[PDB]
Amino acid sequence: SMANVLVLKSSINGETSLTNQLINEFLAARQAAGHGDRLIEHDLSAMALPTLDRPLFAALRGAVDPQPAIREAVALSDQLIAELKASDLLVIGAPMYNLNVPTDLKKWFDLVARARETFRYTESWPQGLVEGVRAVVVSSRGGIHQGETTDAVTPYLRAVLGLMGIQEVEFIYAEGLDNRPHGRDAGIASARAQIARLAVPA
Amino acid sequence: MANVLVLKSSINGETSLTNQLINEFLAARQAAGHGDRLIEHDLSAMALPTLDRPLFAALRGAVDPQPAIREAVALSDQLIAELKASDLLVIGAPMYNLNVPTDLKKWFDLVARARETFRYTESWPQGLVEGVRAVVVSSRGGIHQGETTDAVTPYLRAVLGLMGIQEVEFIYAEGLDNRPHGRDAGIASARAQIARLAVPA
Ligand SMILES: Cc1cc2nc3c(=O)[nH]c(=O)nc-3n(C[C@H](O)[C@H](O)[C@H](O)COP(=O)(O)O)c2cc1C
Ligand SMILES: Cc1cc2nc3c(=O)[nH]c(=O)nc-3n(C[C@H](O)[C@H](O)[C@H](O)COP(=O)(O)O)c2cc1C
Ligand SMILES: COc1cc(S(=O)(=O)O)c(C)cc1/N=N/c1c(O)ccc2cc(S(=O)(=O)O)ccc12
Ligand SMILES: COc1cc(S(=O)(=O)O)c(C)cc1/N=N/c1c(O)ccc2cc(S(=O)(=O)O)ccc12
Repeated sequence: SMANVLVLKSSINGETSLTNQLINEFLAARQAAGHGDRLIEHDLSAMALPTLDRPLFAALRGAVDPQPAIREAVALSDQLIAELKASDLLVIGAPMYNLNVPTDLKKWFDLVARARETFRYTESWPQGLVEGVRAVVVSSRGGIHQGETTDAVTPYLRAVLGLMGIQEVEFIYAEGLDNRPHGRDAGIASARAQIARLAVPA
Repeated sequence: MANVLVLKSSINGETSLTNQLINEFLAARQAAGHGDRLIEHDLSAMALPTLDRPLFAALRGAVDPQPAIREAVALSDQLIAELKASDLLVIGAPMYNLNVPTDLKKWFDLVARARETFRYTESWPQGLVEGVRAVVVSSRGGIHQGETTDAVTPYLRAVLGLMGIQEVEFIYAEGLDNRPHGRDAGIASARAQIARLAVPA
């Protein structure tokens, strides 16, 4: 009855990382609420994920490319698509970096959002092929953006996950960390309160 | 006259529609009497490094004697000096999985820089790039104008505004993968946006 949780960490701050700190605190809170978790942990920061270019996009679509480096990336694309389809809970660390997600997290979506694999084109809108997967997004920010137009990370993550079928996303925000005194403490405290709510639905 | 910095980011190569419409936009400007000097960048081919811990530290001004790091520090210097000396920034940014192409985001990750293009002050960090507008070329396989699924638009407005580029125009080619003539109506629409936006010099 153990949950299958795929953990994607994309911060570059190493040990100092807050989205990764809040991911761990969120994981323990799930255990502290009676959940046995099976974790596949991917530090996207240190995996050197490949970038999507014209040759790689064709092998991901079908074309024969007997390049050792391109054959290896399609293998990585398949394993990542396999892990995501096999899990119950996708937990994404998405700190705001220059008003976008971190590049390595974007590279993951580039290798995981694939036609015939995670979605398929319908006469109307693409249909997702990932079934029964929840998404919880940790996202610490410098200033505060949730609600306003300058927040691009939030509507981005919703659209790209929904394209693949994950129409269940829940955000743990930690905005306002640039204000040295209260700002950091309040945003973290708000996230830790959001954590305690989200660590219950199992 | 106008100093233009054209940024191409599509991966389709010579079949790229954004690159075609970037050209169609620049020719229509010369038709309206605008003689541009161009710095041209196909970010697909320059293999821009990814933002990581040591590079960000070096880009922030820290002493980082690492060789490969120092080169990307120079790549940020040169990429910013072009932008600061420009009059018109033209961006090709088609929707790639509801974000922008990765090779574009890496340029922003190198051009959005503290004590260079933006400065933190009490309240919101203020911009440091003066005299620059922006025209974004963005084609999409589906209809995303005005919807929540469009993050390219609010991201580009936000990240260009962060460094001071406030006037940003958008040229859209929506629903290019429709059964009847979605590719046609989308391009013809963007061409109607070509003719309007090419005038203001
Ligand atoms: C490279 C970099 C870029 C950032 N860009 C933004 C930004 O555009 N807007 C913002 O509000 N905060 C920005 N921040 C602040 C982060 O959101 C904040 O540091 C957050 O805690 C990072 O979480 P992490 O340590 O898990 O990466 C940026 C931080 C870094 C390191
Ligand atoms: C890798 C890739 C991802 C794409 N993702 C989207 C998408 O998420 N939504 C959409 O409407 N169209 C998407 N498209 C279709 C493009 O928007 C369309 O093909 C556009 O005209 C590409 O222009 P370009 O040749 O300059 O790259 C995608 C195309 C590619 C190649
Ligand atoms: C582009 O960068 C930023 C953009 C904006 S905004 O667009 O106006 O919203 C804001 C409000 C802040 C930003 N600075 N971000 C950091 C950074 O660049 C480096 C180290 C940091 C260390 C910490 S901290 O954890 O040690 O406290 C916190 C933040 C940063
Ligand atoms: C996540 O990917 C997508 C999401 C959506 S969405 O859910 O509705 O937002 C849509 C509508 C299309 C998408 N991908 N489409 C292409 C693609 O994957 C590869 C090559 C293409 C070449 C051309 S073309 O210009 O040469 O005809 C056109 C489209 C593609």
